Amino acid sequence: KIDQSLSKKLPKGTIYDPFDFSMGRIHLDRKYQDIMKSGANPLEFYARPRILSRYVTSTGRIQHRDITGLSAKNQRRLSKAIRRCQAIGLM
Amino acid sequence: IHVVPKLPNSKALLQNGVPNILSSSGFKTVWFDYQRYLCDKLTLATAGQSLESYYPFHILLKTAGNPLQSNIFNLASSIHNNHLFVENILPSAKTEPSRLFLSKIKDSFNGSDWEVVKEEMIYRAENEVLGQGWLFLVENNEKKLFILTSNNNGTPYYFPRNQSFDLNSAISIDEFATLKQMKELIGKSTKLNGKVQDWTMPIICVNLWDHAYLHDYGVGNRSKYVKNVLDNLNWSVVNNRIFS
Amino acid sequence: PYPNLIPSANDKPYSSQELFLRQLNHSMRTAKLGATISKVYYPHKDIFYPPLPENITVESLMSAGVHLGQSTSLWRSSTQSYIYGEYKGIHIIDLNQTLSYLKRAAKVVEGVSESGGIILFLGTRQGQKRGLEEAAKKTHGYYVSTRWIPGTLTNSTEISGIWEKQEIDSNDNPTERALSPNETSKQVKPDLLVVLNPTENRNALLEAIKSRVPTIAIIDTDSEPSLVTYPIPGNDDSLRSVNFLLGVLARAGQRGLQNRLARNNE
Amino acid sequence: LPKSKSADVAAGLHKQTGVDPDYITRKLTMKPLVMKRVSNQTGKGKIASFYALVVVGDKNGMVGLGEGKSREEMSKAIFKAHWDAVRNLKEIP
Amino acid sequence: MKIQTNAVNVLQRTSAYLKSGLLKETPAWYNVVASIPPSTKFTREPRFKNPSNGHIIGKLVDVTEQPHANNKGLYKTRPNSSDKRVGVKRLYRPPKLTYVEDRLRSLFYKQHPWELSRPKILVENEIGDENYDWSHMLQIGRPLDGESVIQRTMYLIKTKQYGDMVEAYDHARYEFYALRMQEETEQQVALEEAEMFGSLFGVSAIEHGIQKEQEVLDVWEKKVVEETELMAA
Amino acid sequence: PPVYRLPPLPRLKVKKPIIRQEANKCLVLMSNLLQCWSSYGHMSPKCAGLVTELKSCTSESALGKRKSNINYHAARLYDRINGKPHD
Amino acid sequence: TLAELLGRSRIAQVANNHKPLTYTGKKFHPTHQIIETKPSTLYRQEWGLKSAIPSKIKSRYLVYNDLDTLERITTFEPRGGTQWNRLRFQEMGVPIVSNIGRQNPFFKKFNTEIIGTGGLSYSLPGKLKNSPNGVIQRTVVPGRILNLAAIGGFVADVVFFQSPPSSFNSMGDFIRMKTFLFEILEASMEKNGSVSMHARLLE
Amino acid sequence: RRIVPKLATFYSANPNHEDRINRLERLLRKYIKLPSQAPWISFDEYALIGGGTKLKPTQYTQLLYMLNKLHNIDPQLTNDEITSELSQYYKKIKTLDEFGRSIA
Ligand SMILES: [Mg+2]
Ligand SMILES: [Mg+2]
Ligand SMILES: [Mg+2]
Repeated sequence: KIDQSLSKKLPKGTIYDPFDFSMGRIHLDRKYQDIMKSGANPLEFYARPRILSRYVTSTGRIQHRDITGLSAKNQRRLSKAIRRCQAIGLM
Repeated sequence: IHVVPKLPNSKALLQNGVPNILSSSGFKTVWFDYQRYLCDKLTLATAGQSLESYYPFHILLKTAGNPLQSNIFNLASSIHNNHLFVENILPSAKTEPSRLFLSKIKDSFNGSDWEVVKEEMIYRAENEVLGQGWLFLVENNEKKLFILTSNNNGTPYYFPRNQSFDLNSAISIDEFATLKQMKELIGKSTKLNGKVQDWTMPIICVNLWDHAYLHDYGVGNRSKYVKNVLDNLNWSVVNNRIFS
Repeated sequence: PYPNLIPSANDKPYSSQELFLRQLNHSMRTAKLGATISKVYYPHKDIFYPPLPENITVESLMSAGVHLGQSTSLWRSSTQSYIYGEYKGIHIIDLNQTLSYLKRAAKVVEGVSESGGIILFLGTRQGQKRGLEEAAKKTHGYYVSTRWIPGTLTNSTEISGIWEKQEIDSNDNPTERALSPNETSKQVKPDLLVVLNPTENRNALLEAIKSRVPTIAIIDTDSEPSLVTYPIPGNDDSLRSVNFLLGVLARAGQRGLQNRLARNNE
Repeated sequence: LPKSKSADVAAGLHKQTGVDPDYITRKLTMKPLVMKRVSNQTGKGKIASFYALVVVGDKNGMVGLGEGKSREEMSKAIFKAHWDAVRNLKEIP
Repeated sequence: MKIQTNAVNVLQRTSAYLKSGLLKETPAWYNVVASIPPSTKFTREPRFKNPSNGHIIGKLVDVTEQPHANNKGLYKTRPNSSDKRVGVKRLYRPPKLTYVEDRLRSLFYKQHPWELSRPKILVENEIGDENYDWSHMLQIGRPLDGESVIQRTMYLIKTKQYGDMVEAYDHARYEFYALRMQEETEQQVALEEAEMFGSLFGVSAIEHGIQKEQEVLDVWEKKVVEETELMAA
Repeated sequence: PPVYRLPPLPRLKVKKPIIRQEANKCLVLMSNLLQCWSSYGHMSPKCAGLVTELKSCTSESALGKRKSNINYHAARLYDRINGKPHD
Repeated sequence: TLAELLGRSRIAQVANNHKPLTYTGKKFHPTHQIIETKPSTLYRQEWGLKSAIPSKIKSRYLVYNDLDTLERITTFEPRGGTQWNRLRFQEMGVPIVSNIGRQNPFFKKFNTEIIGTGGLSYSLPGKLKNSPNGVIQRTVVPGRILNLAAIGGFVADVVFFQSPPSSFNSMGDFIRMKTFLFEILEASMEKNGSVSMHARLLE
Repeated sequence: RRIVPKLATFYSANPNHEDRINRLERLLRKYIKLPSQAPWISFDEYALIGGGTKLKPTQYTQLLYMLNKLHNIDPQLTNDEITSELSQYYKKIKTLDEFGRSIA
């Protein structure tokens, strides 16, 4: 028996390579790893905490553009929407 | 791109063929057309590959071990074998067989005569190969010579692609055992390509394809053709491709 | 030939050496047999059989890969006139221009060889050495593959002080008489510096212009063309394109050397 | 075994850069323009250095400036400046 | 980098030296350099055609040259904002070379991913020596690939057998397919023949692959055991 | 994604290249033994071979067995890898 | 003109792409054009690209994205594994047929979808393959079981009569070590370009 | 007449060494196909004929490599020229007493 982290499960329809069985492949995989990105102003979602809560840390903080990975304008709109939400009861 | 080599006294050959063994038409069929066709096929196969740069013999040696790309091997084998055959044929570029060659023959075949050896070769040609093929008199790392038949594009050089007997038909027990031994030897090689060492050299190639004889000799009389070829061949060339 | 070959007994098989010899003999006579292979590029053939400046075409230059300039983002705009267009995120060097500059360069190489000048082939990149040495051999010339110690011409007496100088005929015979210690210590400056990577040895170019020596260089799409006397626009990164240009230059210089020898004989 | 300085300069130039010594000796005539004493504050102390700046020129439009420096006395610095000047000869229109 | 005066004015500088008497003897190169002068004219030269397309760079379409109504049915009666800006940088910046064939190439390899796996030698043989009649696909020096298809499509377009480009492309593709099938059949039958006549292949491709995998697996296993031991402790 | 180009630097180098070696065998054995002794009371014979193995490991010295050229590559390749504009 | 020659020439022939050379996601078909050298050309570091390629590379094949980058290095990876997968598939000799009732696309504005197979197989389904021993009914191929089975450069679904405990349970997650034989039933190809093989474990 | 450098490598860093290497390289190239099957001059010894103070360890190692490979050519197939080129780079018992005892 062995743990899941040290054995790459090649998918069903995929191609593989001799290298793909190796430790080095697994390491490489480990190294290399939404509605707001889709193209709709986040300021529609200010009555939708469920969706806005995805762009928020466990405590309640808004996530940084480095983390969330948004367009700057779109990020600022999202932030605005979140702030509106918490001004209201909902969220 | 692989193109056919210019033979000596080419115009004369075109006019006549070869004095005894092949007609003007029959020589054209075997060489001036068939060889060209083969070369074209080889070029088509190996146009953009790394094989384009290499000579036919070197291509064959590269390819021999690979099961896929057997077509390339076949073509390369044919091209080389056919030009060897033509070289053997050619009148000039009278010559007798060498003394050394005769001594080697004597050593090999239990002290028999050259005529006897020829007769044994023609018998082998008659019996062994059905359809197409080649008839070589080869020399190996043990200085003695021996007769080697191949069934279409089998090379005399590399023993796993000798193509020496047909398993399409039924085979003997001894033949099977020999095959098994060869396979074992191949497995023992232990390389990534998996290619054995072999130092077999052809001394007298003969072309048992229908591209040589069928025009002149008809569908039968292949044996007769072979005999004629043996009688009248370039001996100087043979002598040259004999000594170490 | 092969005086130490111990041949095996007639009853015994071939020895290893004897077998090798037999293989060699086969290779010489009947291996290259079945066909002949026209229209194909052998790398070595550009060094040992380069074409004359006349017979070079745009097509040959393109095949060599001379047209492939550095990159769109690594552009020295000083080189703008030489470049044809951009494609595959790479500036492509106008090759008619390249040809004309090469011819001009080739002619000057020939001229200095004819006059009996010291031609120096400078090529610091990895693969360039062998071809550079061949070129240097071809004209009775010189080369540098291992790095150019800054100040070989400007500070010649310190650097190139303890190496042997020679005397030479109107032909190229050593005429071995003793050079005086005053006669030896003078600098021996090249009459043509020809570089294969001017961007990598700026320094060499700078003393050449200080030391008052005309210079030839393979100017890529990132190199400053004003830094030497006779720039050849082209692909300095690929090894084969450089060799092709270099080999051509060597051939041009070789011709001029031959002409000089002929006129000496006359 | 053991003007003279100018001749020595000319000889040295001839070795280093293939220049005609006789021309350097005769036709070129030099002139010091600036002759500083100059210093550097080193850990050992203030280290003085003689700085010269010496125009040399054949009086037919061929002229060169040169500067030179020596910790040892100014004669050496002037020699160096002269050397530099002859290395940098220049045809003015 | 400033334009260096001193790399190309070498003979002038030496001529001055010679005149002076600083140089007693003339260099070997001096006469040669006099005969063959350097360029010394390091200009930015403008370009008026894109060579690949044959588009004109320099020209401007006028208001009088556009008489008919625009998309959204408005007549151009004035120069626009872009027609007033001095477009000199376009004359000097080198042209982006565009080909119709590039798009076809892109399409082909999208349609046929496994054609990418067929290795391609990029080291050119003499480009001048070739002479391909694209009446057919199979040329001699050239192999069979997507390129050959595309060349055939272009030939068809030129000749106007298929006036439409797409149809010509399809035709070329269909020509290619048959050839590919023939090639595939050739190799298999050659292999069969070899098997029949007692040829012996020591290492088949699949066997080779398995062997290659095996070494990697062995390497992995020892490492994996060590990692498990590490984790345990 | 957001690329981040650095300015021209004097010298690209890491100040402490880690050459992440494998952990020591003897230490591991000692940890295992410790873990075993957490269970099974003080010194029961379930960990009879483990102690012996530890002893064998730590007989000559307390540890059994006793650098990455990374900033030899950065230094080498900085000038290449720069997007520094021409001279 | 020069432009025409450039358009024709072998670098223009390689269709450009900026797909990742390192793609850790699911690989169903080749991403990049494989590019080989000859041995001679490798020996003097020439691949028919803009620049020389490092002498550290001793493999004849590679893959690339950019001829030259801002970093002053060609973006390449020295590997051509995809050709070997194709060759393995050819060797296996299981002809790909569309399981859906449709005509073979090779017979008879632009559609970017994969035309039939991507060109890994131009084999036709109707042939048999004779040998000395006889006409091969069942295609025998060695492969490795992962937990699915890796069979000659392709992962394949597997079926059996009874699940063998002796081989499996002795080494539960080291089944990859032991190579088992397989009987490949058929190969179907889905819309995404994945080859969905189906094998059967032999013992 | 013309005064001119002897070696074609003159302008390079260590010209003599480079020249020496070139001859060996040429020989290797010539007899590159000849099949292959110790007392070489020291670094200091090599310096006196070679570069002198400009001789580097890496250069010496390269030279050794060049010589060794050439030497390895099967003695039967070797040439006279090769051997000539390589020629350059070459270069009390205790007992018992009268009474059978060993003093020490
Ligand atoms: Mg460059
Ligand atoms: Mg100054
Ligand atoms: Mg400035």
